[PDB]
Amino acid sequence: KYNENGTITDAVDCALDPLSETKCTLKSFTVEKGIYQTSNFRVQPTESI
Amino acid sequence: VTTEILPVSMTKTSVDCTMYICGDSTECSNLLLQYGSFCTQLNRALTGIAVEQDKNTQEVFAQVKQIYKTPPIKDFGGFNFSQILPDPSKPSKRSFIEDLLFNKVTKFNGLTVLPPLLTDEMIAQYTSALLAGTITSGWTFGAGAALQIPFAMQMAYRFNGIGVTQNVLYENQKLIANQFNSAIGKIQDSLSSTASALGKLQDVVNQNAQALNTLVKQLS
Amino acid sequence: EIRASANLAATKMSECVLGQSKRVDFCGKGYHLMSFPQSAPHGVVFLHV
Amino acid sequence: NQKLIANQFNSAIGKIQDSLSSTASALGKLQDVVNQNAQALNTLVKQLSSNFGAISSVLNDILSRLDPPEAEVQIDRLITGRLQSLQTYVTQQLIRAAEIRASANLAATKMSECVLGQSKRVDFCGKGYHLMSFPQSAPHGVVFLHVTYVPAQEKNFTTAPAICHDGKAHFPREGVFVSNGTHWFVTQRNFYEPQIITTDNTFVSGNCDVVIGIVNNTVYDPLQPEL
Amino acid sequence: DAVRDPQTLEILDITPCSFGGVSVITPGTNTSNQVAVLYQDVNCTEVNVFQTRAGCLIGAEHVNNSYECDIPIGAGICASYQTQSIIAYTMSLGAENSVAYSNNSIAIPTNFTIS
Ligand SMILES: *[C@@H]1O[C@H](CO)[C@@H](O[C@@H]2O[C@H](CO)[C@@H](O)[C@H](O)[C@H]2NC(C)=O)[C@H](O)[C@H]1NC(C)=O
Ligand SMILES: *[C@@H]1O[C@H](CO)[C@@H](O[C@@H]2O[C@H](CO)[C@@H](O)[C@H](O)[C@H]2NC(C)=O)[C@H](O)[C@H]1NC(C)=O
Ligand SMILES: *[C@@H]1O[C@H](CO)[C@@H](O[C@@H]2O[C@H](CO)[C@@H](O)[C@H](O)[C@H]2NC(C)=O)[C@H](O)[C@H]1NC(C)=O
Ligand SMILES: *[C@@H]1O[C@H](CO)[C@@H](O[C@@H]2O[C@H](CO)[C@@H](O)[C@H](O)[C@H]2NC(C)=O)[C@H](O)[C@H]1NC(C)=O
Ligand SMILES: *[C@@H]1O[C@H](CO)[C@@H](O[C@@H]2O[C@H](CO)[C@@H](O)[C@H](O)[C@H]2NC(C)=O)[C@H](O)[C@H]1NC(C)=O
Ligand SMILES: *[C@@H]1O[C@H](CO)[C@@H](O)[C@H](O)[C@H]1NC(C)=O
Ligand SMILES: *[C@@H]1O[C@H](CO)[C@@H](O)[C@H](O)[C@H]1NC(C)=O
Ligand SMILES: *[C@@H]1O[C@H](CO)[C@@H](O)[C@H](O)[C@H]1NC(C)=O
Ligand SMILES: *[C@@H]1O[C@H](CO)[C@@H](O)[C@H](O)[C@H]1NC(C)=O
Ligand SMILES: *[C@@H]1O[C@H](CO)[C@@H](O)[C@H](O)[C@H]1NC(C)=O
Ligand SMILES: *[C@@H]1O[C@H](CO)[C@@H](O)[C@H](O)[C@H]1NC(C)=O
Repeated sequence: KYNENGTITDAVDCALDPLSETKCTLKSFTVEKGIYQTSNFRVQPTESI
Repeated sequence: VTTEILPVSMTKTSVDCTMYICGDSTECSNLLLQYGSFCTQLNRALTGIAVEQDKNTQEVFAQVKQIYKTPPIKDFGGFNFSQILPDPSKPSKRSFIEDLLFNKVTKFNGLTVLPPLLTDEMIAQYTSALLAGTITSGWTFGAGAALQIPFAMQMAYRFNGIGVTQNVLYENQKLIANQFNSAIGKIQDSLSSTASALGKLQDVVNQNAQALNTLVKQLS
Repeated sequence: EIRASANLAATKMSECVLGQSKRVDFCGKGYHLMSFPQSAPHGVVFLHV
Repeated sequence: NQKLIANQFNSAIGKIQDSLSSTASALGKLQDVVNQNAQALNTLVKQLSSNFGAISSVLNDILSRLDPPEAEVQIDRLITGRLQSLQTYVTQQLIRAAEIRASANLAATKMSECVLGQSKRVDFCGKGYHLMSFPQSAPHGVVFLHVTYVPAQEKNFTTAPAICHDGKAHFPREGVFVSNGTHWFVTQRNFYEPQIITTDNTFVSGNCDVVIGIVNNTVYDPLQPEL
Repeated sequence: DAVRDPQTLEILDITPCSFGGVSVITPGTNTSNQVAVLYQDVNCTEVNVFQTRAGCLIGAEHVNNSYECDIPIGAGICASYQTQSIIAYTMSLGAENSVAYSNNSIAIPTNFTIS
């Protein structure tokens, strides 16, 4: 978040928690009430065959 | 009695544009990002559709604030509604006719389907309420409170509403009730035997199925 | 298209089922008395009396 | 009840102001349109920063760095990508416009049938029995204040489809027959106002051997006391 | 779809690893920074856990009492923020109200309001 003088005054770490993910998805530091799709769950491989 | 069939909703599909284009591919994903928001807005557009699908259902069925139910004694002046009222013995309390309707109308590519907010059971409760309201309180429940009225009297108003003096109803009440009951039986005979009877809803399903089959085949 | 159909269906529910229609052939051919809704897969079925 | 009605009306209007001035979501339907258009434009502009496979999203940087035999290739990539963006934008605007047009058609319909007239279409002009409506303007839209009549209090009355006098079956010309437990009255359907059952309130058709649920009472004849 | 193992000639089906959309259910950040997460179309296996038809809902308490729908999840389930914490419940379709129907009783309004 860049303020009127170009100073970064805040920030969201998009991988910190699910709320931060919503904030990054919506490109905002405020999230309105509701349900938002932000990502995709995928089971990862554990070994190669 | 005539039957009018209208689509209300369509399958709430959802496509993961990233997975669809670049399924589990880092190298592809990095190239996909050069197309900016295209992937993102495609997901947004489909989401918008999925959302209005619940809006559509609510607008059609959720027009009553209270859930009305018929009395244990089904005395409607000779009018037999047992085939349109919910059947308590079923795992899903739907009417006989509704079951007929439901019995006529019928993956890993990032293509999924979301459930509706209102399940068939919820819809059945809404139609039950609207129907119970219609039968026991006429239109008063639509305007405000459900005000009980004898069914035969309700019909008297319905007749005045078409320019026929209400004495006609009472004098011919038995005939009218018999014609009504017969007409309902005719509806069942048609619906249970004519598959094309629900073509308007089946066509919607078919179009959506084709759209998805087309989308998947394009991957090849 | 579906939305337009849903809007029509909602209109009928409000004017045909909850009320009595004075609109010719809106609630089937003939002089409308009453109607009863029935649910269906992805839609609504009206029995117009 | 003119004074009561006027007071309820005036109160209801005050309630509208209290809601509108404090509930931002009250006008969500118009704000949403604005938001969708803003997003469509923001999306369109942001797309200019995309490379679409080009060495740079900036056209001047391609031209200042490559000679035509190579610059043209990089430019073609930007042109194709940006045209796809405009086509997407326009298609969305056309579809969205269709939705707005449909809404406008509905709004125009309501203006003509609800505001200029009186609606007989149930829940077309709000829940209740429509009386009148008043339009108000709003950013990119119209707001209708629908004034409706809604039954508030009710009582349980005993009823009958018809009344027997001398064997003749008497039916109401208007209203229904009611009973308070000792006396039968005839009254209008939407507002209890019991009247003495007379030959000027009812009409005769057929007889007591036909009507189901017909009850015994008397029908007053205003002429007999005059003769 | 399936392969024949090159060393042992048996046929193995290939089922792509479980995946699904992830949605965050939240009251506005003006009220609370607590969230619940819905894993769409998955079982509560690979991922205060409530299994619903729409997916695996984590962080929302399952409440037996129904209420008016607030933030919809799907398949009859809605979530809200109440006593505060995030809860999930089967949505109510409205209050139940029988009609005192009989063949000889009519309810007639005696008063009205203009709204
Ligand atoms: C309403 O109509 C149904 C038929 O659709 C009647 O149910 C039948 O009743 C007879 C006599 O008891 C039985 O032999 C049939 O097997 C029943 N059929 C079904 C499908 O249940 C019902 O009795 C009628 N109700 C009223 C009040 O008239
Ligand atoms: C109006 O038409 C109905 C039929 O639609 C007549 O009722 C039928 O009368 C015959 C005898 O002529 C009976 O066998 C049928 O069973 C009756 N049908 C029903 C449903 O009851 C009715 O009599 C006619 N009325 C007039 C005045 O002509
Ligand atoms: C119909 O209801 C209205 C209220 O909606 C009643 O009017 C109120 O009467 C009380 C006294 O009982 C006063 O204190 C209020 O100020 C009145 N309100 C208004 C707007 O005037 C009215 O009396 C009722 N009529 C009947 C027949 O019950
Ligand atoms: C039904 O309505 C009638 C008419 O208002 C009531 O009869 C009157 O009751 C008053 C006392 O409240 C007497 O002064 C009148 O002389 C009565 N009129 C007649 C014609 O008898 C009657 O009491 C009401 N019945 C019930 C059960 O409320
Ligand atoms: C309404 O009043 C009439 C009399 O005016 C009642 O008629 C009687 O009916 C019974 C049963 O058929 C006969 O045995 C009597 O002889 C009839 N009386 C007369 C004078 O003919 C009628 O039953 C009453 N109905 C109601 C609902 O009270
Ligand atoms: C920018 O700097 C001025 C001082 O020159 C200060 O008054 C103003 O508040 C600053 N703006 C922001 C957003 O910090
Ligand atoms: C009518 O009587 C029934 C049964 O006692 C009661 O439940 C209902 O509330 C009464 N309605 C009115 C308006 O008095
Ligand atoms: C009304 O219902 C009661 C109870 O079943 C019955 O005894 C009475 O005869 C019925 N009257 C009419 C007109 O149907
Ligand atoms: C939102 O936060 C502001 C403080 O910035 C507060 O005044 C307002 O009442 C809050 N609104 C709600 C609904 O909590
Ligand atoms: C999750 O897996 C169990 C078996 O361990 C099964 O019984 C249950 O029905 C599954 N639930 C869902 C939603 O698939
Ligand atoms: C609902 O009540 C039943 C008892 O009838 C209990 O077993 C169940 O755990 C309760 N569920 C919740 C979410 O409270």
